[PDB]
Amino acid sequence: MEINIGIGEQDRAAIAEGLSRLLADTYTLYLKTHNFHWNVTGPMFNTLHLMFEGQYTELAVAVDDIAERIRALGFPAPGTYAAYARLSSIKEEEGVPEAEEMIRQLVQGQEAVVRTARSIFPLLDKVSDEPTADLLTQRMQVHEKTAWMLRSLLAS
Amino acid sequence: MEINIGIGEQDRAAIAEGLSRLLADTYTLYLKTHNFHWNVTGPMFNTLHLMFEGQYTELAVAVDDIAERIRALGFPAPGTYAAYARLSSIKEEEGVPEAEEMIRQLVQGQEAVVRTARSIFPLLDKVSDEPTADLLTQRMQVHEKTAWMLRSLLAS
Amino acid sequence: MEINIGIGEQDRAAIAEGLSRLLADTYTLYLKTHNFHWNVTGPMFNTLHLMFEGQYTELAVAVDDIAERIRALGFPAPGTYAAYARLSSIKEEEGVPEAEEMIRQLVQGQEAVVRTARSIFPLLDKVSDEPTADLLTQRMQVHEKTAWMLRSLLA
Amino acid sequence: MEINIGIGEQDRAAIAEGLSRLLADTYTLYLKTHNFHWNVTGPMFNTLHLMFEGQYTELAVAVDDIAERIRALGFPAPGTYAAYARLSSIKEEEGVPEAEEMIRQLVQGQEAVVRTARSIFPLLDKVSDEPTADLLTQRMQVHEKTAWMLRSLLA
Amino acid sequence: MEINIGIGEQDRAAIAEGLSRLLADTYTLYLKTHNFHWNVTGPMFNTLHLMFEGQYTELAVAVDDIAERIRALGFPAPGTYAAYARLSSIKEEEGVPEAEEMIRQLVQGQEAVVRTARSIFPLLDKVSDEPTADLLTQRMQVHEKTAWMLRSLLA
Amino acid sequence: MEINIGIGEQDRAAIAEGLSRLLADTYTLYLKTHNFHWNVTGPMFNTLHLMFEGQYTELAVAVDDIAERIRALGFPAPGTYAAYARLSSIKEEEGVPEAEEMIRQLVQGQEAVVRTARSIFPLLDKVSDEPTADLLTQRMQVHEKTAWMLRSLLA
Amino acid sequence: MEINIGIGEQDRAAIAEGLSRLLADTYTLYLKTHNFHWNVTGPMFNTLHLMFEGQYTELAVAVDDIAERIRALGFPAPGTYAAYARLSSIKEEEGVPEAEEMIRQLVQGQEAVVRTARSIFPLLDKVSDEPTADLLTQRMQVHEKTAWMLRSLLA
Amino acid sequence: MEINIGIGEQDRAAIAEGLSRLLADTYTLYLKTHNFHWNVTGPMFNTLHLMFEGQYTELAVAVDDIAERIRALGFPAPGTYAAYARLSSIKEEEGVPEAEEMIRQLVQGQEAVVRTARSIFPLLDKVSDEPTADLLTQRMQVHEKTAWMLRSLLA
Amino acid sequence: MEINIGIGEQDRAAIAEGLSRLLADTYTLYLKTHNFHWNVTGPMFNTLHLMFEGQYTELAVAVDDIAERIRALGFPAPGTYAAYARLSSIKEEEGVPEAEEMIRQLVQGQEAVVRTARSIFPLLDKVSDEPTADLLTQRMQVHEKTAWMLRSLLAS
Amino acid sequence: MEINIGIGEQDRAAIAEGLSRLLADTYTLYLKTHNFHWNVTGPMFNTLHLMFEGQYTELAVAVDDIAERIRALGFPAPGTYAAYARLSSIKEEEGVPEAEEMIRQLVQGQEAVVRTARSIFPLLDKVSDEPTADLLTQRMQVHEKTAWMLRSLLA
Amino acid sequence: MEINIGIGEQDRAAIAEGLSRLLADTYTLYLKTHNFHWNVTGPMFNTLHLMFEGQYTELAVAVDDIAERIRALGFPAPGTYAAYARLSSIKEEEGVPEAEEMIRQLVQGQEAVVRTARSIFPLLDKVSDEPTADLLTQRMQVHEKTAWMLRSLLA
Amino acid sequence: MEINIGIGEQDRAAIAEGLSRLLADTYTLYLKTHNFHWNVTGPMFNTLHLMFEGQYTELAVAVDDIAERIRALGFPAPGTYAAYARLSSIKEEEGVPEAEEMIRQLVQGQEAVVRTARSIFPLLDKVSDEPTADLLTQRMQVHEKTAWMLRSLLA
Ligand SMILES: [Mn+2]
Ligand SMILES: [Mn+2]
Ligand SMILES: [Mn+2]
Ligand SMILES: [Mn+2]
Ligand SMILES: [Mn+2]
Ligand SMILES: [Mn+2]
Ligand SMILES: [Mn+2]
Ligand SMILES: [Mn+2]
Ligand SMILES: [Mn+2]
Ligand SMILES: [Mn+2]
Ligand SMILES: [Mn+2]
Ligand SMILES: [Mn+2]
Repeated sequence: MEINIGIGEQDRAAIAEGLSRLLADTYTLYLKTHNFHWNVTGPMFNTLHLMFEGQYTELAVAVDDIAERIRALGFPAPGTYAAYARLSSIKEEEGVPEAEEMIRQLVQGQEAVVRTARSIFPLLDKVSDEPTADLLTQRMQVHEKTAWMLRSLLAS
Repeated sequence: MEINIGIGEQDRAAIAEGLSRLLADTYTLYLKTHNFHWNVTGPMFNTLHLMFEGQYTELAVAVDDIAERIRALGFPAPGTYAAYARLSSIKEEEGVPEAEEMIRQLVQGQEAVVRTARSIFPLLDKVSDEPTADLLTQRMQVHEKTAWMLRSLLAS
Repeated sequence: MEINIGIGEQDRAAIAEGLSRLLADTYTLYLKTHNFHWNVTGPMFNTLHLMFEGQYTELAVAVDDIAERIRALGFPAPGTYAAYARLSSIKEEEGVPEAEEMIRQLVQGQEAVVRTARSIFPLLDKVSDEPTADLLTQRMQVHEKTAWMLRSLLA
Repeated sequence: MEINIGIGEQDRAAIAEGLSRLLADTYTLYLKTHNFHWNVTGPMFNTLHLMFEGQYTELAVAVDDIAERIRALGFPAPGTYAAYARLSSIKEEEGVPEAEEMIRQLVQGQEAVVRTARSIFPLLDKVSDEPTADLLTQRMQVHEKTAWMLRSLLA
Repeated sequence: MEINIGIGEQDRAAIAEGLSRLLADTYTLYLKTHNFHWNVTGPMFNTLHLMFEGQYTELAVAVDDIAERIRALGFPAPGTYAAYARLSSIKEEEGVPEAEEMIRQLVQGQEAVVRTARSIFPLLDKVSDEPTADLLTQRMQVHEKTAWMLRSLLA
Repeated sequence: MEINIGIGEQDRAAIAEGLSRLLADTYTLYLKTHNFHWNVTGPMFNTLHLMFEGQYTELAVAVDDIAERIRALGFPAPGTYAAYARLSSIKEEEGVPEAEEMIRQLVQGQEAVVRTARSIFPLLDKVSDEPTADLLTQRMQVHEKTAWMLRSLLA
Repeated sequence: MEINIGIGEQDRAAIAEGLSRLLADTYTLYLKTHNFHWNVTGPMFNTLHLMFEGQYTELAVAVDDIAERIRALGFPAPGTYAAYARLSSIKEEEGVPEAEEMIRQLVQGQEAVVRTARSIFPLLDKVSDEPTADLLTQRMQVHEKTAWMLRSLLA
Repeated sequence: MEINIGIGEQDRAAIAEGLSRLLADTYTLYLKTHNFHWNVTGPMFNTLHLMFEGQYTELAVAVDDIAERIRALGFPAPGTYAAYARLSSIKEEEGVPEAEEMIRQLVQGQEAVVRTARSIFPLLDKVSDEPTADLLTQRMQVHEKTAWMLRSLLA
Repeated sequence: MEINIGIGEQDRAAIAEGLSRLLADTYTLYLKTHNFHWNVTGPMFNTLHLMFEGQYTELAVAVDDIAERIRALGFPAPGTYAAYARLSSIKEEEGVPEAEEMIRQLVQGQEAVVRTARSIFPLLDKVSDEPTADLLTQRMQVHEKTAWMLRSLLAS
Repeated sequence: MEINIGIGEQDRAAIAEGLSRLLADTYTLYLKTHNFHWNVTGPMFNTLHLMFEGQYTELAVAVDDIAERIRALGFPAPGTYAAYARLSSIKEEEGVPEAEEMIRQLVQGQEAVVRTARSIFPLLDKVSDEPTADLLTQRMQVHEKTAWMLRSLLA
Repeated sequence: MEINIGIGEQDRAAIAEGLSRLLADTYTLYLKTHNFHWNVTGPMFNTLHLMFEGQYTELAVAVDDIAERIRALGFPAPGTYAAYARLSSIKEEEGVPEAEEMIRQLVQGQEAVVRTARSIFPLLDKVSDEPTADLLTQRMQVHEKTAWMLRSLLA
Repeated sequence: MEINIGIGEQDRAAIAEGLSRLLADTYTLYLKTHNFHWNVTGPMFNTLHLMFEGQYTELAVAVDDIAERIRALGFPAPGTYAAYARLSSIKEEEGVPEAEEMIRQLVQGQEAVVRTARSIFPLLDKVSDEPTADLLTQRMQVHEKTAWMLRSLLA
């Protein structure tokens, strides 16, 4: 059945392309957070195990909301290692860094996602897509909050 | 007691007029969806009965939220058959269509509400009512997501 | 599939027609109650706002149970403004009455549903349909209780 | 301790006999519904696996409610394969029907129990046993609704 | 405001009177079960302390439902020691019986409520007060069930 | 088994006697509150019906707790219309006052229970019984709270 | 679709056959427990009525789990009076035994399931069906624990 | 660690300054609402006690949400009587006014927070901070809705 | 309508006055703890953010309980910045201290409330206002427990 | 950091010593209640297994609250076999008594702990330690109630 | 701190290696299931969207359990696209297959995890790592059960 | 009543001996963890007070499960300081060590329970006591997981 939601097909394709990078970034940050949840050690173990658990649990929900916005725009949601490797601007950590470096990478991850969200608004303006803009706004809120909580641990 | 929320009375009345049409369209969709929930048959009965139940439940809450924004703006919320028939842009189904045609009508219903929501933004531009804009954006989000779920059923 | 529940076709039809009137009254009362829930003002705002909330919430469940009794009997459940306007015995209010007039209208609404339910028992006796008689009994219980709470506000 | 609930011992024995057949039909339908839940296949697996689970779960409670009404009347509740095979009017399915034949057998199961329940209201009439009449009424409402949901799948 | 629930004023007055006696017997049984919950002793303490708890908990709700049916009919609900002793047909226990005698009195108490309930159905036949008839049926069902559970301890 | 809790038989018996007046006042206030819940009318119906419900709900748990302190002290908990009408200092109301008068009686009822609890303290300040002292404290806290909420309605 | 879970058709068939006996014993025990739950009398009514409720509630879940393991192995799950009566090793009880004999039979029921469970293990080692082995293990744990709680009543 | 969220430091300081006045007005209204909750009296006591309780509970969460947006922007959240008295645009009530005047001041208070929220938007246009805009929008929605509920009490 | 709860006006007023001071210390500690919850940083961010959250949540309920005892005694409960500044004995912190100083101040705050509570008892002994006595006793138990948990963090 | 709760070190060390015996009694009773829960047999198995479970569950919480009041006072909490063995006035039971004797020993235990509670109140008076006085008062309330329920089994 | 759990470093490392492949397969099945949840269309949208939701939700918990078992063995858990792609035996789908093909791949994906689980058991036998054995057993049980439900949709 | 679960009395007694040791190690760890929960200090207070709370809460449930496995085997469960101190292989700590030494001891407690569980397995091979093997497996899984979390804190 044809889609008549007030946005033409190529404009929807462009928004979906942006949301696909956002999904890729969000999912890469999900897996990294999950990874650090399992692997962190040192005297901060209990606090960071729990903190990273709260984060990966939140991100798992965010990946589902982003992917379904893509579907609501009429396009397939990417969901493979190859697609996420290709589309993600966040780099993965292949080793087991010290707790402090883990916190530092996650701060940078939050901020990388904010960057990707900001990059999509020029498009939404010209095309007019308030739901997508509200989605990006919610992700920016969560990641900026999460970044304050993470960097606060590094404060002198 | 005089209302001092930063919007003049005739501008509030224009917004309320717009939200009254959105409320009638949402209410008409609610009862149609409820109707189809009762009356659908065929091998998709269990899945459509449940699916339309989720939708009518969500719309029941949406009708209350839209009505209460009208009240927040200092105007009465319409709430009769005659007001909704007059204000709605969606047509009712008096008979019992096939399940496929139920699904198609509900897809068109989602899209009709999105169009009514959009028609209110030019007003909100000129006037400046962020809460109402957030409400329209939420309804657009729900209806565009529901449209994807409904139209997926028809894919061949 | 054939319907073999011990009630014949014309009989089920006549019961369904009675329940359609009850559904139409119940649904009209639901919307009137929803409407007064939004629009009531005055010093009783908070209690009436909340009380009309409990009522429309209960009525929304009752509409689903009446509708689905109609379906168990083998007939489509009506569900449009036109069908309810034709079938319904409750006069609609297009303005915003004072709080005490809203209460009276709702009392009269409760009693209209009861009057419609009572209107169906003569048929049910003849026909024998204990589930529908029990549905009508449950609705009469609710509407009579709700009528006492409403009219109590007017004393 | 003697039982003085306003119904004599042989009248209670007779109500217990009717309830014992109702219990055997309800229990046979419970096990068949449980069987079909486990064994149904095809594209309707997810929807029927779930639907038959709602039904068999509802029926486990019904068996306990019927059986304890028999106890309330002063009589033992039957509860063996042999007892239920003897009292049941519902035929058993020893194989694995296609999904549609499962839906159809279960519609007829619903209508069988309603038949058994209807057969009992004469007696309860004569001896004015209002609890047992309410129990039969609730079982009929359930099975008639279920039969509509089942048969809707075959339309 | 006028009461127009389809039952004239004199008929409601008489049903209200029946229910007032049902309420007094239910409340009296309520306070006796409560009394025995506190006061039972012996090797059955745990079983009966808990069993009598479930019973008074249930009856507390029963008294509220009965009283509000009276209110729905347009009449004040009695609720003093003096009204209940006058209206009650159950006699209270001023002492502290042995466990077995507590059980026997509670059994008898269940059957006394069932009796007061049956006393009422005649007033309902004339006017088809189905809500009240369902209320009585539910109380009869609860007390007949509880009688079985209590009397079972004496076998 | 002998009760060895560091309070002597006569002293316990004197506490039981005081707690028994507390129970009688609490139970009499419970039933008065219940009564007024059912019977209040007027524009404040919703607020008072709900307010009195919360009050009566809380006292029912309190009667159980007062009564079980008496049993902990080795004595029977009173539980009859006669025994409460004797011990209670709450004048019962046999008719249906105006809502404002219901509120006043209920205020006085809170104060009555506190007056009784206070009367029991001399006895406690000669015997060492911290649990009974804490129970009296909890009741006074609740009834003084309740009295403020009640009297506020009258300002 | 072919089944490739690492066990070949014949072995899956042999394991499903043992699980079918386990299902039958478990289901028969379920019904006998359900039966004794309804039918026990005497001083221990309250305690055995609840104890047998807990057990049959657990066994109803167990029948589902065993049946679905049979489906996971690729075979249909038996589910008729005739099929359980043939496969079961538990003797049914058509009467109403005394409370202690009900306990005694339910003890022996637990031990017959264990016996059946143990008979299946030789087969599983051969093919290393670990999920089936864990299933048997959990049922044995539950039945051994229930046995202890039941026989404790007879010490 | 450097803050790289796409907003410069002085731009963040200006947003934080605006949000610090939003926080001060929100906290001042929280406390005023809490105060009126404790202190209101008259026949509306029950409904305003509860309504003001809904409001202060919601505002308590709002104060935490606003303060943590400030922290997300990299600045300290104000949290003293002196800081809030300096930054607040809302005056406190030091006495105990009549219920109507309490309602009037809470209306004025809702509308004061809306004006403060509105005042911050020009900054967010120029700078680009969508999260803060969404926070402002949610506060505006809550206070405008609450203003309707409150002022409806005065119609 | 009169108040006859076995205590006279002049005595209730004296108790209300002492509970007014308790309310003011409890609120000032409430606000201080909330402040530290938002504002604490360092490697202990997570544990202290969470710990101060539990405390400010508890204290919010205590202020409601103290305030309504005053009301039960027949007097208006104070609730303004100025009323609490005047009546309170806790020193407010206008800055953002290091985490260890935040802990130390919150210990002192616990003890300050206890000190205020002890000072009221004499006045209850005369008239046997047992409810107020039990209220004080409960606050003392919470604050002394909270003080132990706080000071255990400083131990070396 | 220094402790300044209005109670000097010597007085706090004396209270700790008392609470340390109360804790060793409470714990010893906790393990003994726990032990009898596992090991009781006979026809009261179900009722006592469940009664002892409720009791030990309660005692496990009480041990934590006693230990942590000892930390609030500024002293370590004992927590080993040797410490509890040294401090406990509760005699341990190394075999498996019969149910009646288990009931007896647990009644003794409730009363032993009440006795230790009482022994500490003089200190608390001297120094005014109201929190610890309320802890003891709560233990005594629970143990005196529990003893009533246990000894009731022996009547 | 040294790891002394009865298994040496080299053996723990070999098991960790095996569990790393189990993690990779399980995470790959996780993401594919998640993908088919978003992307499936056609008449089965509603049932498959929900079924795949239940599956991916269960696998999210499973990956956490397998990861933490590797950590309990003393080794890092892998957690990157490259590491999972290297270790996984499941082939990713880069397109959007038809619903039936999605079902078919999810069946094979269930069977591939079982295949990997089986391959690990020898290394466990030679050292008596019973917790890892039980983890593998639980995964096989979930996956064989899920394969039955999936393949049933294709009959 | 004889015990017939497939294991001889000599064998069941030997298994109950192994589990008595396990029960003793588990209770000893339980109390030590509970002790450290109360007594730990320093900058890790909040994290370790919480972590040790979760651990003792879990071990308290574990002791009940191990005790009741012994009762399922037909032997009494030990439960006194002297029985546990005799059987326990875990050396207690009578002082208050530094937080890090508390962690290290709790690591060794975990591994000591694992050591005792492993000693028991042979005796279960000879006999096929599957429930007991699974209980040990579960305990091993919990302790080896808790060990990783605890030793992680020391990295
Ligand atoms: Mn989803
Ligand atoms: Mn609403
Ligand atoms: Mn429905
Ligand atoms: Mn039952
Ligand atoms: Mn009521
Ligand atoms: Mn009780
Ligand atoms: Mn199932
Ligand atoms: Mn916060
Ligand atoms: Mn409050
Ligand atoms: Mn603790
Ligand atoms: Mn985890
Ligand atoms: Mn246990």
